Amino acid sequence: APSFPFSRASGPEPPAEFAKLRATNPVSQVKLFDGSLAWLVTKHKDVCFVATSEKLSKVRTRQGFPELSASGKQAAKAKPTFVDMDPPEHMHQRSMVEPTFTPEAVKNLQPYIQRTVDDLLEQMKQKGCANGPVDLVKEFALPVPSYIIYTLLGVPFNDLEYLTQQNAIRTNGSSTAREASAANQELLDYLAILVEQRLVEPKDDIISKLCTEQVKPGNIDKSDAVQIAFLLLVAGNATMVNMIALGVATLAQHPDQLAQLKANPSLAPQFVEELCRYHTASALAIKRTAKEDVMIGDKLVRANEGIIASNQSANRDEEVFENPDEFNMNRKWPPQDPLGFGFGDHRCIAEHLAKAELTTVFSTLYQKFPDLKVAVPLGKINYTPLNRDVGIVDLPVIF
Ligand code: HEM
Repeated sequence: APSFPFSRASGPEPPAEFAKLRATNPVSQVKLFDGSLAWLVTKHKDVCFVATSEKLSKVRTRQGFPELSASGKQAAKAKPTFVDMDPPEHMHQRSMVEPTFTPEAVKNLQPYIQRTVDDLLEQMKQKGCANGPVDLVKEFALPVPSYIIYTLLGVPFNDLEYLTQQNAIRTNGSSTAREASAANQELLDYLAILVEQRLVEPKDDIISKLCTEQVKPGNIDKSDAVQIAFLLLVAGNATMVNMIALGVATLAQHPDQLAQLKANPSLAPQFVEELCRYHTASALAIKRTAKEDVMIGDKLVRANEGIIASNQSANRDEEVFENPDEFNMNRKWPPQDPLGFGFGDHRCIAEHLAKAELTTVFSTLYQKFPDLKVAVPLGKINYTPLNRDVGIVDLPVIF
């Protein structure tokens, strides 16, 4: 059994194994870092089954849960938030924070999202690139989602830049473990203080809603509110940063489609849909353990065996998406959902917010900067390490 996670085939490409497995052995065994074996599911239909089957569990203290690193094994010891819960606990806690992320709420947020993107683009304009390229990640891709989610949680404007840097340190590939865990403690300590404050004078933010509607009535306590706030911050932020940078790089690689977007900004939604299919930047979140024996394809998965469902592989499934390895914002979409945000009950709570941010970015960026160019040869783009989720570490641009 091959070791898993697989390495990406190159900078922007998925692991090459997935295409072979889809064709010859779609439900197969892989070897995890601790020697244990898990089942790997690669076809769109089977990923959807894994994501919805009531016979499978996300509870991480169940025998066989497929942890992919040693830190995940110890993170499994902590008290769980709703990301690691089964029904009915899952929606009991998820419903406490879902109101901010509904399509209606995200529609109401659109002026603020547009203003945030406009402000940061104008700052980058004023900085200029008269002395060399600027890093689009540091200058724009990182603060756009960070400022938004921090503002939704309740962080005051003056604290945004420091906390944005701390969160980036958490996941930066060149941070030592000491730097990353210090940054992590920094975020937890700040959130605990913000919870104490909003308990005393609530404002109009997510943390205040939790304090008023759940902590004070006693449905959760203040340490749960901290954990839920932290999850909403760290679950999707680095992914958003990567999707923004990957979109710019992808457009630089497909000049004809960038030209269409420049001439019709209203194609931004369709570009975003294809971006989230093609670049599946969170590919290791759909993990389960079997509560009972379960059959998937021609394989029997025994109770207490672990399953990993690759939504990355499913988004390249030739049986669902015609020419899946071509980037084509003008593709015709089949009835089946792309799985960039997962599927079923656990499907990304922030799907609508994430798409609205991405759509705002790509309907605006090239109207503001019509001559935006990646400043290094496209073959020299600094992608994340091949053993990680696809992403871009830095992206020098001129404009
Ligand atoms: C392009 C950006 C993003 C992508 C591609 C993405 C992708 C995903 C995926 C694949 C999952 C697993 C869903 C499943 O188990 O079926 C997920 C879950 C989740 N994501 Fe996102 N995400 C993004 C942005 C965000 C943001 C901005 C936030 C928070 C504000 C967020 C918070 C969460 C949470 C809390 C979950 C757990 C949902 C649950 O188990 O109920 N994500 N996301």
